[PDB]
Amino acid sequence: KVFGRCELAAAMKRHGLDNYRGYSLGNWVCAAKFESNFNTQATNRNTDGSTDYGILQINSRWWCNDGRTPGSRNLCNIPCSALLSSDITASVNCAKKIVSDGNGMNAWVAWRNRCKGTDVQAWIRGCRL
Ligand SMILES: [Cl-]
Ligand SMILES: [Mn+2]
Ligand SMILES: [Mn+2]
Repeated sequence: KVFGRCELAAAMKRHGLDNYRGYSLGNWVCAAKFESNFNTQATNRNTDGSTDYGILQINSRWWCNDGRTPGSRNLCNIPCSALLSSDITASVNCAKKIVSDGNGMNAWVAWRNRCKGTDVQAWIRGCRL
């Protein structure tokens, strides 16, 4: 599923991401925009042989099992394919673990490089929330 901006904002709010670990909703929308272009089916292979999955591009070395990443830790205890669903619940639940891991949202390279320090409230402007 390719989400609209306000549609995703609303879904992320329903799932408890607004101000989760101090990160306002706009941060999460911005991260999703630049990680996946709001597409739940996005996948991208990394140089280390791992793959990133879904709307928040969650990595198979640490967080999910894709059956082809040796030494995967699977810390979210899910198949990576579950992160490609039109229902964002699994992605959100796993993202909550990731952002709690010590480095906050810096775990998402696109967030650090494209969202951090910007007017992230713009990403939810105009939305009925
Ligand atoms: Cl933080
Ligand atoms: Mn990425
Ligand atoms: Mn990545």
